[PDB]
Amino acid sequence: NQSGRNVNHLVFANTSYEILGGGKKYNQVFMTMDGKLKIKIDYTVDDSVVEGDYFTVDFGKYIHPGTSRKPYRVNNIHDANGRTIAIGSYDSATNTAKYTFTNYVDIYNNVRGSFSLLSWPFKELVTTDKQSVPVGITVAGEDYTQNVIFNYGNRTVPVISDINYLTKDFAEFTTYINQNRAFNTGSKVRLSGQGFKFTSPDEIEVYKVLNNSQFRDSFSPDYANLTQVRNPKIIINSDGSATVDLGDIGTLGYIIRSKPNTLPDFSGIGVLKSEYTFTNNKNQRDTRAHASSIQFVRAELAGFGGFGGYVWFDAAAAGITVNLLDPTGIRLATTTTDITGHYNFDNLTNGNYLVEFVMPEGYIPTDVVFENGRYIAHVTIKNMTIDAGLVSD
Repeated sequence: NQSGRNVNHLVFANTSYEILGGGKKYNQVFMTMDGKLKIKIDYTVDDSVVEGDYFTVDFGKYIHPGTSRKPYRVNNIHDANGRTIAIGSYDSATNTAKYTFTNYVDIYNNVRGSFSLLSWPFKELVTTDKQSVPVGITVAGEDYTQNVIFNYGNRTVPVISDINYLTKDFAEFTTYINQNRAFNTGSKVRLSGQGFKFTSPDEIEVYKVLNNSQFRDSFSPDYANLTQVRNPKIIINSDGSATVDLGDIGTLGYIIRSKPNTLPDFSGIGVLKSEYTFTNNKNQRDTRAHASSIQFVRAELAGFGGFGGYVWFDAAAAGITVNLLDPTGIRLATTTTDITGHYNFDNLTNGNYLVEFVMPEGYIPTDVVFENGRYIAHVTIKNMTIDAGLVSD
């Protein structure tokens, strides 16, 4: 069921891409040098659009909003003064963001603006370095396509590693061993990091390649078709690091898929490195290493919050209109109290909201304010209980 109608045909938009990161100079998204695809949308909305109406952004087959951090989300659209024009929600199943217009469009005419999204490719689709992909998206029912070259910087070296993705609890770390296919003995791999911790060998899996084609450049390999080691010699060190003992591998190539835990209340730059120590072709000890850094963006890692409460007559107050507002007074959502006088709003992005309780004619409450039969309370979400007692005037 819908809050409004599909108004793609009523939203007139122009879209463009900007390559960000360390690969700007090369016209490539450098996936290991902070690279990302920025999508910029300038838009006009027809005056016939009302609150609840929505337009869509279909991200197509190759990219998704957000970058390295899951779950993926889109932001609400605002005007120059921070008033919410549309609520943003993302569905991962269809790879589509929907923007539901607020009562802004009913207050203002000639609604104009622009918003931007940071995007990343699907590493299972965009697999190869220097691969030029037709990044085709649909904005307000209108297709936009531009070729974008992606590069992960996969080298035929003893050791290279990358962070596949990051969640609030863990990251997936991909380590490639002996892509150069040199004769190696006494091969040991050490996995360590800042903001990360290993607690069990269960969060590390070891795979053996049949040939170099299984070394996917995107560092998100096809694990279902890789040969997993049944007996991986894994030891969890006291410092929180882990050591994978591959043994005498010869010319064999290995993939290590690890899931290090995030440290609670960690702030700053997360680091994951793989240290590969071994004995080479000519019986000499060698050590190679590679490190990956990642920003712990809290707002892009936090799930979703919500709040609720009871409304009563100082007896439960049923069917009282409760509006969810942004701090500027724009309505984001509406509800009513149930038979027990309970209301709630869930799946809200972190930040500040206003709760508006609509008073029945001739009723008053009892910081908080009361204006023209409307009791407004401030709420911060990072649950929370907000109640309202009703008294006769």
